[PDB]
Amino acid sequence: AMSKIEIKLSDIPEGKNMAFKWRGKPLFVRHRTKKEIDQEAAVEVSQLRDPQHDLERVKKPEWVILIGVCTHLGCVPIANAGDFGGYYCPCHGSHYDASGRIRKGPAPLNLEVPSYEFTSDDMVIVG
Ligand code: FES
Repeated sequence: AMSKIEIKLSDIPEGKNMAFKWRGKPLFVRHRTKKEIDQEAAVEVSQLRDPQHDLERVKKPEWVILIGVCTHLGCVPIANAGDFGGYYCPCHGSHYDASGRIRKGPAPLNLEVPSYEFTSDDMVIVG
């Protein structure tokens, strides 16, 4: 079983972005704090290059799950870097927020949100 990955949530503490390998690429499972959740909720969406509310990019507010591949040219976004406390792609300087939305730099789109579901309070199944 490699098409779907099952991740134990209790292993990822608040504030941590945990990376896994899925379908040959990085997969990020990040436990967000109340502060991060509220900050993403405060974003004025009409000004975004790729407009989406934070709540249509996550199922549970305290968890953001993203494909760790920069939408510009494919490099790997670095967690807790950049001007928006989200991610930073060093290849050409794209800055993403904690929702994975593109906020500064050349990338054209928000980081991809894969298909996933929570099977219980402790597990999330991606794919
Ligand atoms: S590949 Fe990420 S900014 Fe260019």
